[PDB]
Amino acid sequence: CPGIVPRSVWGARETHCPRMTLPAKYGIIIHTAGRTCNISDECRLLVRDIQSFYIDRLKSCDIGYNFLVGQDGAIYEGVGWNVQGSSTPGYDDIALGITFMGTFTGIPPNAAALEAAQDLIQCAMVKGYLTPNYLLVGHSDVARTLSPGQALYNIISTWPHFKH
Amino acid sequence: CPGIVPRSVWGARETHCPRMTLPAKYGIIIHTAGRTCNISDECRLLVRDIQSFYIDRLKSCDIGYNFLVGQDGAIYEGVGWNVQGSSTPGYDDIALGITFMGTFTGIPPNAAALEAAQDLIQCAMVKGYLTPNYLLVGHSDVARTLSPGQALYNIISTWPHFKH
Ligand code: NI
Ligand code: NI
Ligand code: NI
Ligand code: NI
Ligand code: NI
Ligand code: NI
Repeated sequence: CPGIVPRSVWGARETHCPRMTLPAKYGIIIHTAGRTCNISDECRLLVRDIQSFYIDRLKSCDIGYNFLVGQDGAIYEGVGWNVQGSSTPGYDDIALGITFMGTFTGIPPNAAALEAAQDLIQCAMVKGYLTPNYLLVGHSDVARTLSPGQALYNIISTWPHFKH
Repeated sequence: CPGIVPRSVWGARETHCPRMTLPAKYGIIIHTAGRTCNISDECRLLVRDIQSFYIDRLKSCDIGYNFLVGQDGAIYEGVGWNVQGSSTPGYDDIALGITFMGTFTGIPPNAAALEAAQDLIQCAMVKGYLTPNYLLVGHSDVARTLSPGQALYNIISTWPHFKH
């Protein structure tokens, strides 16, 4: 199971949103469709920016993703394990939203990032956070959106438990 | 744990070989460096030749791989979780050799074959056949040889615990 830089480290704003009880029956991969980051400091600011965006512009209760993966190869805690994401209408409370920071329509995240996400996925299943036969899906498979990019979609569609 | 077709199904010849100590330290990705089989009637047969090739020609105790994955999206039991392989001189006593059947230098195995390989690793992880901090490597990293081949290599480098 990978290391996860907590909200207390990247400077997350304190909230209190809908809690989520595990295990999750879904693992949904997302991309921010925004800029990427490839170093700690940079990535921490990017998650902070994304959160503020969710609170301020969209008026969401918090960042809409359970976890984020910077191209530094680090996993950043979004709302985390126990709190509900808000990116996939209908699925949020039964899925773990894992999103890569950046725009991967024409190019996939570097290997470091990909490794960390899967390491995170495998972990979650092993520890029962994801169900034994969890379903893996891209944002675009359940929600109408370009997320997480054809390039990235090409990769996760070869991953384990990828919903057909 | 994905379905694994047992030795009895593809017709392995009986043998009693040196068992391996689990969990293993490495997960080694290999390619038969031979012909690619896309349908089961072809793949099953292929696995049989490999075994005879190993027993008959190489005078080895049994087929040299722990598992074999075909493009038919089938995982086949070589010597299994409990018996030492004989594909990596120097590591056969601490690694689990998993080989895709075929050549993959310019192009990697199809999603079906790829997915299976990882679901198998995840299985080993869940069942404890691999250590919590196991290493995933390409045969070429532990043996002077193209095996497994660039395209395939470029892919496993994005898998959990890839010991790049
Ligand atoms: Ni791990
Ligand atoms: Ni599948
Ligand atoms: Ni599985
Ligand atoms: Ni080999
Ligand atoms: Ni040794
Ligand atoms: Ni790594």
